[PDB]
Amino acid sequence: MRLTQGTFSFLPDLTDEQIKKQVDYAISQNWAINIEYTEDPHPRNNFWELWGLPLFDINDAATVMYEIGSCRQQHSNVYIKVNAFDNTRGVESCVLSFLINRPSYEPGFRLVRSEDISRNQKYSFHSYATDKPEGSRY
Amino acid sequence: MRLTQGTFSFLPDLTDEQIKKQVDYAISQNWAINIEYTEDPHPRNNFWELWGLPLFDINDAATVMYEIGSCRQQHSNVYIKVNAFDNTRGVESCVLSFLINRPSYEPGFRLVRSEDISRNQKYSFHSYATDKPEGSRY
Amino acid sequence: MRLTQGTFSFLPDLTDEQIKKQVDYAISQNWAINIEYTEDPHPRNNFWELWGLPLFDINDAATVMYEIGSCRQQHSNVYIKVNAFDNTRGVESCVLSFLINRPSYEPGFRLVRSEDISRNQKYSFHSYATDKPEGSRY
Amino acid sequence: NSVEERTRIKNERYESGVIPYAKMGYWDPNYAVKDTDILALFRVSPQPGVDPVEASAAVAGESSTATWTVVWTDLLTACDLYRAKAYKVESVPNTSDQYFAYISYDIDLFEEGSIANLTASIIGNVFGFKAVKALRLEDMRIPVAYLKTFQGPATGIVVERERMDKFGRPFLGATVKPKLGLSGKNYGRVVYEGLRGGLDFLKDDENINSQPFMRWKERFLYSIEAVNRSIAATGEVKGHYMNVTAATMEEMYERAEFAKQLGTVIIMIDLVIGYTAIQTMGIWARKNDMILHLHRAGNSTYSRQKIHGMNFRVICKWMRMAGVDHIHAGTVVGKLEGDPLMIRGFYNTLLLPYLEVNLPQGIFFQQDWASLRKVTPVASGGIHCGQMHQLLDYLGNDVVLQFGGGTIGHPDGIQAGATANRVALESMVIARNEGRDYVAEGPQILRDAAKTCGPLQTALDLWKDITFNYTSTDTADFVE
Ligand SMILES: O=C(O)[C@@](O)(COP(=O)(O)O)[C@H](O)[C@H](O)COP(=O)(O)O
Ligand SMILES: [Mg+2]
Repeated sequence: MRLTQGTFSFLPDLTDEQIKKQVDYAISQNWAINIEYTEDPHPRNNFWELWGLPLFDINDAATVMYEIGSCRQQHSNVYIKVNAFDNTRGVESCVLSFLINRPSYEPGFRLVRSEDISRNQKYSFHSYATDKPEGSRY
Repeated sequence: MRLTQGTFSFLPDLTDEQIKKQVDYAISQNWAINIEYTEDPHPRNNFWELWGLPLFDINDAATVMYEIGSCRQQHSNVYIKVNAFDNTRGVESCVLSFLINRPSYEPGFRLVRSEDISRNQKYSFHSYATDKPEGSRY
Repeated sequence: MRLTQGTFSFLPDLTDEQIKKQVDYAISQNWAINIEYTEDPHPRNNFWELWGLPLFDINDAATVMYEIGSCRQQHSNVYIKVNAFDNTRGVESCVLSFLINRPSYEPGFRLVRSEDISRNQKYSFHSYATDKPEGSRY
Repeated sequence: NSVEERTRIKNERYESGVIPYAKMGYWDPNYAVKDTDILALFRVSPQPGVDPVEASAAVAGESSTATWTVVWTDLLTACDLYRAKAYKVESVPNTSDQYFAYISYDIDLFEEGSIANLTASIIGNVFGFKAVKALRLEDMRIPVAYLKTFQGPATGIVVERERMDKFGRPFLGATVKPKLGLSGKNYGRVVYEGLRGGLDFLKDDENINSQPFMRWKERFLYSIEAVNRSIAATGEVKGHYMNVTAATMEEMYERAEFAKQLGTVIIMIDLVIGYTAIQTMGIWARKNDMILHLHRAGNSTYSRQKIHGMNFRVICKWMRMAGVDHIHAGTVVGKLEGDPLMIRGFYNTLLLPYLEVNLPQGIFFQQDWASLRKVTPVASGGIHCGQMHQLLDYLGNDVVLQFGGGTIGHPDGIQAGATANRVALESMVIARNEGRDYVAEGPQILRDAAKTCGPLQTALDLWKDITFNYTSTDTADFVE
């Protein structure tokens, strides 16, 4: 399956040129940019791993593209995403998040159901990738 | 094990002539017919995958038999069912649902138990087939 | 004090001619009329004493005026009122009630207060007339 | 190319795309109305170039089952039954491009006992449709079978009169003034003086809830003291409408429970709390033997203009169903809008067990009330005792006549103001009951009573020539 988290995941995997244009957009809005990665694709895995610190007050897209390449050398077998953050009062949140790397094969999720009171059930999303330990998932 | 969801699952797998006679029956009552398939055999998997749209106001059994055949070709390894629907007020529901394809081997279910308060337990039905990702189950 | 129960108690005590006109009005609407009396002036004394049965299907005001006089012979020292009732579905209630006799002196009520929770109080209306037994009140 | 493309619906009605609402089943001039159907009458003003039947069919569709493009999922339902039908479309008299559209809705479209659900369908989206430049809901036929799912008034006028022990005349009341600013203790003073002077009720103003200048609990406490003082002084049952209107249901309940604990015969609520809180209070009032007065705050935002909104008679129906015991319904002669024939329609909608069609009064549907209790209309705003003959004639016997300014504005005090109103009322009632032409003789009837009532003389001298003569906005389309 295709993991459709991220702003552009119904479009094909973005080229480096497409990614650079999104980085240029973020820079033009004075947003901070960071890079994160994970091998737990759970929809509520809120804290993907940090690739260094966020880049604040960025003038040059090439600095971001360099770190994207550097992160890919270590983690191109798993998920990598680019986030943009706006610290304007009343936002103070992520304002853009898109996937830049995916595993070659994502097996996706088992929907787990348990019987509960009357007709109610409890549900869990089990990642098939997480059947194996970190480092052996993808 | 044999999955005994469906109206006729204590009888042998239906022949094409048996299936056609059920289709004729449904057509004779002016019921709408649809075809659905799944690789999650859970008893509470309410929403099997749709094979196209339901056929409404049907004249010709051969047309339904064609779509039955076409679904069977694309999904020969998994479950497929034929449903008939009656939209008469006070029914507005399925009135016939039977299996027309099953996997060659169904491993069935593990009954999962958890300890709860006093002697009460919580239960879950775990499908062995769902130990593998979709497309690799049967 | 003046007891201002009844429809016309802010007007002077009604003459026999005024009373007969109210009786004529009731008759013209096909209302049943009755006469009641009391020596408990409490605002929630719902059941004043009956002077005979109500008069149903009344053609003649003089029949009512006769009973008014007869009731007065026995009870002109206390309260007497005339009521009109409408048994039309959705009404089935009194539709007119006015005083036709009062005692010469009505001492009225003591407002009794009791302390209750926080600043709340419980209240009671004590009739001074009821300081004496029935027959000795007015 | 795929199985989805292969199983597409070829049927002309259920193939994809946009088709007119009038060809989707929402126009049927031959539809046979069932006695269980909910009916609605809309005044429809289409945009230029829009066909009147199509506009009417759009209203029918978008208030029942339709959307803007065809959907196959219709066929999973008994759609022929669930579609609403515009069944009669007529020109409105004396207009160029305005129509009466009669629309039928099956009883199964609606949640039992829910004003929120009824209104979600009938008024939810259709008033904002681009294709109609204006839309007004004029009347509805609520069938007996749907009415039986509602409580109706908690108390109703019959039980109300029994609790008050007051028959054969209007009730009297008064809103405390100034509207805002009084303390709890001053509120109690006004209530005591008004009730002790002759009024049956006083009330909190609609905007008197709980505020920096006066918190609600002291007002309720002083008010019940004033009430009980006045009962002991007069031997009459008296009441003050304690306003329990609040931001949340929990706060409203806290206020209603406190009023109950003090022993008030009556509370009030504002229409701005909304339909669900009102229904909740209607049920609470039945459970707790409480008269529930509804002030109609905000009603004129949608009820004033003839071409657009909701006519008040429909609101009367919904609030009677919801379980209120009083509702404000007009004065004719006071400071607020009130055509006499429209008002007659409102009062009849609230009070009658059954209504026949009466086009001059704006009653478009025969309405059986299914033995639901009766709402006491309330006449309030800018009225005075010099109009008592007009009030008794226009408004009838079953009403609360409320004189706020007309009591508290009296130069000799609040008791005097109350006494003037009470004497004026009884003088007019007795004259009506004697068979006198009290409308023609009304000014003289009031003068005669004033001969032995100083307070009334003063009130007549002060206000007798005060009138509010303006052209009505909300008027009939037919005359007798
Ligand atoms: O706030 C007011 O104006 C009133 O208290 C009247 O005061 P007065 O008695 O001093 O005029 C009433 O709420 C209005 O009559 C409501 O109008 P309606 O009854 O039309 O809803
Ligand atoms: Mg007010």
